[PDB]
Amino acid sequence: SYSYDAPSDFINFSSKKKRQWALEDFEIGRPLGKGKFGNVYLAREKQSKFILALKVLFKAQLEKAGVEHQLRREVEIQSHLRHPNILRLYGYFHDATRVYLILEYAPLGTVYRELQKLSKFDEQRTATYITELANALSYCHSKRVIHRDIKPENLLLGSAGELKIADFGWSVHAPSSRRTTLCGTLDYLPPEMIEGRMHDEKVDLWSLGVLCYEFLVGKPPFEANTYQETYKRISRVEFTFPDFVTEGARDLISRLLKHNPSQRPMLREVLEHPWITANSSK
Ligand SMILES: Nc1ncnc2c1ncn2[C@@H]1O[C@H](COP(=O)(O)OP(=O)(O)NP(=O)(O)O)[C@@H](O)[C@H]1O
Ligand SMILES: [Cl-]
Ligand SMILES: [Cl-]
Ligand SMILES: [Mg+2]
Repeated sequence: SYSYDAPSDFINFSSKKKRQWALEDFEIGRPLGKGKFGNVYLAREKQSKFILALKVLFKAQLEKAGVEHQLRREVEIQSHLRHPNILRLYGYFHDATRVYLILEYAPLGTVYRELQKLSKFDEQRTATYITELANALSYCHSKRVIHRDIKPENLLLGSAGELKIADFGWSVHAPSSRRTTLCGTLDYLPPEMIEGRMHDEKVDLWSLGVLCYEFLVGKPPFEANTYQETYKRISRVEFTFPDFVTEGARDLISRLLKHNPSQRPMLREVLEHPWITANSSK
């Protein structure tokens, strides 16, 4: 069933067909990280010496959890996207045991690692990330695609330090049929998923507000000691700002963290926000 609506043809990374991708086309390097069902390796295409990232998923693990359909959604959606702030999925291929994803290589790693080293981000670095993320989110929503898994671990950094969305393992194409699945990461779950209501593209707006908070504070706003307490604080929208948070950021985060999904602003309003337009570098 590993036949996706996504490229699997060999790509000549030196110009501008018939042969398909194969593991013999790539030199493998150190692993960039471990995933849900397999590591992600730094790789190099042999003919062009082009550096990219190879995400390996073992077919045996995906069937124990029954996530073959979400992998189909991940590969088919991401491979048809073209945006500077979105990680490229050049193609895929598979053998008897594994499924391979030929991903764009982000040289500067994850935003998550930059946040661990700097503890918290300044306002300019935050506003620029939010602008780059909202731009890529607006491109996704223009194709009726909801990411539904916005978190620092899924935000990578390109050559110029620009932000690029990664990991579409929970994304979905919802043109009008609005979805129902409880999915994502705990601290970034929107209220409509915890309370069992049907959600739309406004869940990326909520996770954007949670992300802007953690960028400035260093901890997500609804962080708790258990899943039990985190569920309540997200449902109540129970969070407070430290004193060093400015009124401009205090306004944007509060606008994005509305319990009512319809009251959360549009991505254009986030891009035109006074706090953004004042501190964003892009
Ligand atoms: N193109 C890339 N460049 C550099 N590192 C990457 C790249 N793709 C993935 N990684 C690394 O792999 C990690 C995530 O891999 P992935 O297989 O998507 O995990 P996951 O199972 O989807 N869940 P999560 O690890 O939380 O994102 C990132 O945090 C990076 O450390
Ligand atoms: Cl800065
Ligand atoms: Cl506490
Ligand atoms: Mg994934």
